Amino acid sequence: VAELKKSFNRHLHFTLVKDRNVATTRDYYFALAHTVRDHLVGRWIRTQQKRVYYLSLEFYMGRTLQNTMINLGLQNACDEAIYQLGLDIEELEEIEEDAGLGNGGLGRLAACFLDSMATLGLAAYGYGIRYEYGIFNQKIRDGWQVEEADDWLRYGNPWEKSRPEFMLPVHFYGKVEHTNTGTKWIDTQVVLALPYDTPVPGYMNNTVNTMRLWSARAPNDYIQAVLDRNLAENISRVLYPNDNFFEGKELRLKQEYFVVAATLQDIIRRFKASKFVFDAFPDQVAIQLNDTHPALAIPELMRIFVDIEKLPWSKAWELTQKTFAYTNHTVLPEALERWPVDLVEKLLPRHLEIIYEINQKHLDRIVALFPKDVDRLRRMSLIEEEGSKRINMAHLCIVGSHAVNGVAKIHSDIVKTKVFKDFSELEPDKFQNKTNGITPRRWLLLCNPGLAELIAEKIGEDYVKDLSQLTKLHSFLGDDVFLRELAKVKQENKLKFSQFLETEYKVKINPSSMFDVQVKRIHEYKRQLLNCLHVITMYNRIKKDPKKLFVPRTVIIGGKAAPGYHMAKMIIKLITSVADVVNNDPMVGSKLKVIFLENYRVSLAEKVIPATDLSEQISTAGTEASGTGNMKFMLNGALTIGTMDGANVEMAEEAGEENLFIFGMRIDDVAALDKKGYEAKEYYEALPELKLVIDQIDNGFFSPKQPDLFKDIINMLFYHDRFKVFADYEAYVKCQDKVSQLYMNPKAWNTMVLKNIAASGKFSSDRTIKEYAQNIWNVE
Amino acid sequence: VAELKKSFNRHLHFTLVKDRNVATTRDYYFALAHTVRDHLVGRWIRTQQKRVYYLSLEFYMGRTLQNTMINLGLQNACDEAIYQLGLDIEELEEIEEDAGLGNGGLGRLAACFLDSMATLGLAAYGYGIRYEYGIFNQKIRDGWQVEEADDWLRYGNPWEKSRPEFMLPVHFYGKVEHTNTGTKWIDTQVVLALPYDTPVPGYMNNTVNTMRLWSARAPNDYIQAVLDRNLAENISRVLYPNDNFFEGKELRLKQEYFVVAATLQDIIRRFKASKFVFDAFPDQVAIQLNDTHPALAIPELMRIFVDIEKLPWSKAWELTQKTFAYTNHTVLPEALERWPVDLVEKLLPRHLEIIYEINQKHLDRIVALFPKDVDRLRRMSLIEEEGSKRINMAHLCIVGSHAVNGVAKIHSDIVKTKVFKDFSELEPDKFQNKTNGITPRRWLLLCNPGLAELIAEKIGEDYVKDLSQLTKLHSFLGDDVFLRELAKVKQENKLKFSQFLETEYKVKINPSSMFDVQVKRIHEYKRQLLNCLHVITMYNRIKKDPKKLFVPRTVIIGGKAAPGYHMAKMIIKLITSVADVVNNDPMVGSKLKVIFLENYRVSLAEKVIPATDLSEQISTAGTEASGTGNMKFMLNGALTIGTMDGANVEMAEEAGEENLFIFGMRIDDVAALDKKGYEAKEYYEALPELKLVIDQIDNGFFSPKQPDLFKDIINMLFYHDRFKVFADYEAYVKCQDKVSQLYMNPKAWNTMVLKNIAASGKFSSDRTIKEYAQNIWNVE
Ligand SMILES: *Cc1c(COP(=O)(O)O)cnc(C)c1O
Ligand SMILES: *Cc1c(COP(=O)(O)O)cnc(C)c1O
Repeated sequence: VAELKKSFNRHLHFTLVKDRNVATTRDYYFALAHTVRDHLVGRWIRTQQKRVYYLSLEFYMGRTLQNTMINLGLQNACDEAIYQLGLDIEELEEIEEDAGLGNGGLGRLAACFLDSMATLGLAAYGYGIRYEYGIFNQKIRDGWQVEEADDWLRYGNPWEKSRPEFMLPVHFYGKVEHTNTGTKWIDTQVVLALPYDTPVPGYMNNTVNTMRLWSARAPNDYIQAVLDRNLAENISRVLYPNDNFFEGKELRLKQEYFVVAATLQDIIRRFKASKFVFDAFPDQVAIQLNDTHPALAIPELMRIFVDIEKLPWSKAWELTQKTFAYTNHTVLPEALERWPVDLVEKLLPRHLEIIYEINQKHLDRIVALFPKDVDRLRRMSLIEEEGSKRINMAHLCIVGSHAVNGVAKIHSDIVKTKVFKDFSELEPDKFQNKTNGITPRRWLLLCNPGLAELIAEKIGEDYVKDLSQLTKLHSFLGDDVFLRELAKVKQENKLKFSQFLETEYKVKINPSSMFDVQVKRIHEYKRQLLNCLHVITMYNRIKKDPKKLFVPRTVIIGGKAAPGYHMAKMIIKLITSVADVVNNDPMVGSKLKVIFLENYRVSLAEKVIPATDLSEQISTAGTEASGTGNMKFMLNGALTIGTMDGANVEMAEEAGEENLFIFGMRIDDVAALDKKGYEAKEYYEALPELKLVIDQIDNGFFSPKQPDLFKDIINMLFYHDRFKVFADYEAYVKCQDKVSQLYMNPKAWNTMVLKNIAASGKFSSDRTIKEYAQNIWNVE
Repeated sequence: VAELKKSFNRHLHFTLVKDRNVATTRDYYFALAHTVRDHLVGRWIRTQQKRVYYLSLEFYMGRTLQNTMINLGLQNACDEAIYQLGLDIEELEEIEEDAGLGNGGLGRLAACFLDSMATLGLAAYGYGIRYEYGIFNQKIRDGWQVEEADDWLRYGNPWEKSRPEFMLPVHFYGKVEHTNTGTKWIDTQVVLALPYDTPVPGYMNNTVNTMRLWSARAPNDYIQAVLDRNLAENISRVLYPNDNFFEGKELRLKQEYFVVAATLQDIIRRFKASKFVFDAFPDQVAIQLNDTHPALAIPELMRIFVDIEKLPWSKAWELTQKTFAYTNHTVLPEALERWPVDLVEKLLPRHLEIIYEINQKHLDRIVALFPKDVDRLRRMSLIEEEGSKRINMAHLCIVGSHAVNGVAKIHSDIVKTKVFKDFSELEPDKFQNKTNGITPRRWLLLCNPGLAELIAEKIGEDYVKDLSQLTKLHSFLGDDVFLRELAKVKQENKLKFSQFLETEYKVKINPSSMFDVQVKRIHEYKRQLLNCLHVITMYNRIKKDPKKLFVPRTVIIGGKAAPGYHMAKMIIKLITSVADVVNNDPMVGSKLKVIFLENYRVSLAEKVIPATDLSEQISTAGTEASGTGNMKFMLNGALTIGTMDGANVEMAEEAGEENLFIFGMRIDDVAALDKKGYEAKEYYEALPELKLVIDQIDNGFFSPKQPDLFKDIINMLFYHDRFKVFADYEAYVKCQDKVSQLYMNPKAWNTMVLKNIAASGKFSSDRTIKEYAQNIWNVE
């Protein structure tokens, strides 16, 4: 403890240039971060000197100090030293800005994968773009959504480390010149790529992997010419905000090309400097593509093999196929990347030529087998020419990889059988399944220390490594003291989150109330509108007769929206209006409060997840591939309600469908409704409560100033409904009534909570990473 | 020594994240810089907790590590430790990038002033803009000038330190609102100002002052909106390249306003947090304005006193006058700032109103004394309305300060008597004289260690503090061994610089040759064209008859030009053409070489100054205010030739006019020639050598490809000559012949060198800072 205090004081003195009489809390935080980095740096150095290379455009890391101290096993001594110094740890932690470099589940899964590979001892690297601005910081002004820039690097970064040695040139634009010896790509602008190294420690395993982020620079080759160096740096400037939607901008194509080029050149440099010549490259380099975003890594690797290395074309394509593995995350038609040919030709002419060459070879190979198939010729191509010609990047990832994945069992089946039937039937073993997972360290040990300690008191500490040990908690279903203590830790977390909520939102929180939380990105397919309709329903139920007993229920809905997405903004406005009406009704009192959680992120989830009682995953069945939020909920002692979709099917299989509240129509029923013809007015006319709620929304009950504030939402619900909000309202209300009736009995509620806890060990990210290593990457 | 090795190794381990088997030389340099910063940080902290506040737009610092180790007195132990590690110190030093934040003499004088205030123990601060790009890096391509961006911060900065605590808001644009209580300036854009602290150690005195640089940021209040945050950061981006010329851009006005606003608010914050209420402000804050660049500090201080503090107008103006002191650096009519009223009104409406108010009060005060003077009413105003109305910022600095200065005795006399006669006769004691100086530490102890050690062996080490002890070297004029050893150290420095030159320029350097150097910014008034004409003259002299004896003379001319200044670029082209012709003549051999020094800066001057034999300061008399280059030359054992101008008059007074080679027409003779009517053709027709040189230039002798390459230079020399190049050629040639004849005798040359060395103690910056403190700032 004395050594850590001396190190902290020395870092305050020399590194910060400060004394105890002037240092702010930010300086103390920086000193603590520097001393924990000094604690990890020796093993980081030792680890730096087959390998996996994970290539994502997003890494939703969050906050580092607490996770690093948990993974290093230095919490007791550090907390004791901070106490003896005379400081609090909560404000020091709150000083740190989150690395909000991911939009949502994809980047969060990438970060969990990095933590799992570090914990399992694998030799892996992370690769991405060092965005100076994350998603954004969200604030509610006049009940609306306003976005402000997220400057997470203004005050410094005590974790990353620039590497001047490994700066690489990335070329843009130009022309193709044909010569006898190779193909020449010339007249190109050069953009520099500067790497920054962020450690990724493993839990108690002496392994510190690396997260390398590429920072754009300018070549040094007049004032306006100096002010135009920002255009080269305009890539790596700001993370794009779309969660699933695909824009099609010339920017973010430069970002994709920049990251894939820099990463491929860095790995090739690392391989050439090894003892290993390119016939062993697929045996030493496995490149995992998170989504269709790093799809240009296939033609770029082809360009390096065929032009810079002048390898034979056939061998180069063989090595590229043996090196790449593909993972699919979305199925939504508007969520699929299709870059127009003209934009790529302007930006990447050599890559467009390589894409045409790969397409021609693949089409000839397919037409050899199927002389009769003419429509298959158009279907299986890498180019779509219905209007303007566009490049199906998913097809390019398919043909260029030796594996293809889905994020869930249902999603894997859909992509293999429905989405990519033509590719799958020819290559049956290529298409596989890997169900997502969440790291126990960040989401149980860091997120919920009380529940983690309670579990460790029963089944030991071995569950951290392998989450499947949670099944040993089934032996404690008979005991009642354990259920009481479980409810007690839930109530303690609820009290802490209520302390947060009261100060932050100026609303009094009933502490015995059920915490009903729905945190996710605001999408139409995620159906926050159904939750809004339900809260208006139970508000009207309270208004009808206050004599009847009601369940004390706190409703929390928090998530960001795309800045250009109007309907999500309208849904946020409706949530804020309903919260304003319901919170300020004397008749309701402490029966129904609606809080719109603000600036939802990893750090905020580390506080709202361990206090949740009911989880809302009510997306339309067949529209969600897989979400990791419900896994965190199920891990942190929360009962889940929702549809049979995404990871909900796996959770219902693992714990039992009777231990979850499953409502709504299934995928087959959704398809049957689509075939029959969906009309929302018929559902509207046949329900009194739903009709009352919709009429109140339309009649300006929540918008006294503008009578037509929610006409957009009303028209979307009635005449252009796409995700069947009305067709699931009846089942949603019935299951919410069942939830309320079950909450009245602590015994049954705690029994189902224990059943969900003991059956969530499957959804660890260690399991997913082991499947990835032993079935795709072929490492260890 | 062992402690320093351990500290270096520990900094390599933790700070750099590197091991000895992979670390480059850059990492070793960073470790050394970090350990010397750790050596200074304790006294920096102790010093941080009346004061002088020096406000410059330029700080031409150069390289820090060597200067810091010299001022800290830690050279022997550091060199021994670096040797025992197994490294060289020269490449580690060459790793560091110069802080080229100054265009020329002004920023260099500012840096010397900071070093002198630190050395003298004063409580002073530096204030300026943290430019990400300096002047530029200069390279010669095809004999022409090309500019590349100077990215001195790409790989880090082991000296500065950001201060998040002292971020301040700077407001731009807006409108003026008139109310009963004060004046309101509203509808303004906010630009953040983030300070960075760079230490300024004093020589062996336990005083480490601060250099605070303001970095522009953006307020956090959509992709394009994120890409437009660079416009706010476009100030503090790049240093403007003009040396004396005034552009008149909307940018660099935002820079001036930004720096003055941030500095004034910071100092006011520091004063309010002290034990001292505003009646004591002039007794505790002295703000020195380097040039007319921070002229807006007067109306901004008035705005803070009258609006933010609501002090009475009369008291506020009193305090502002008692706080400010002005220093003049230039006299050239095109070098004087005159901001148009419309641009300031668009940018600073409240400041324009304050400027009008000050102007009205001053004009009323003057017209009270002089009812008859009508032309004086127009002359003494702060506004000139010949065409578009412009603000004479020099007048504003005059009226708003309690002192006014010139950089030389002649310059002070000119500004008091000729430039500002009306202001000076009313306020006789306000106008003063302070002659510039150079710090001995950087320019003798760091620049020329051999000469410094030789001097210390004779008159002790006390000369470092007070340079006036150099007069004790007059007792060694009789001895011949001392003169021989002086020539020996000159030859050693010459050998080192020849080792540099041979590798850098692919030219063989005669080591017994005289080093003829002219390093300064390429200006017409600095007359590098006269030197080019002289070198062509002696080349033709060699060509005429190689039998005649010639002096081995190496001619070096190096300096940067303004990117928009065409004539300087043409002069550089002419120098390169003449160098190409002369260097590649077999007849000349080792008699005449011309090297155009590349990328001239502080670090390069630390190598070329201590090897110089003859100094070229041949600016037209009356056009140069004062230069500090000739002071460095005279300090480092070099004989000076030139005109009676700038500091040359003071040097001739201090050492003796017979100990300098003074030629050309004086200021009175220049004025007489101007009155008579200057015609260059008459001088052209009456000289055979000059006519031959000019004909060769015009006849394409140096430009075989383009016969008319130098027609611009020829027309400027003949029909639009402004600085009388031809009228001084005769005297220049005669004095160069005298120099060559004197160089043949080592005894006379060494006698004059010793005389110049012993009479340069006046030009220390300690003398200038003492005069500033005891006559203007009233500190200590
Ligand atoms: C778990 C996680 C998510 C995942 O959201 P889903 O909609 O379930 O995919 C999003 N944000 C944060 C901060 C998370 O921790
Ligand atoms: C001394 C110094 C100057 C001063 O130049 P002058 O023309 O004499 O004013 C310029 N550059 C550097 C690097 C210097 O050290």
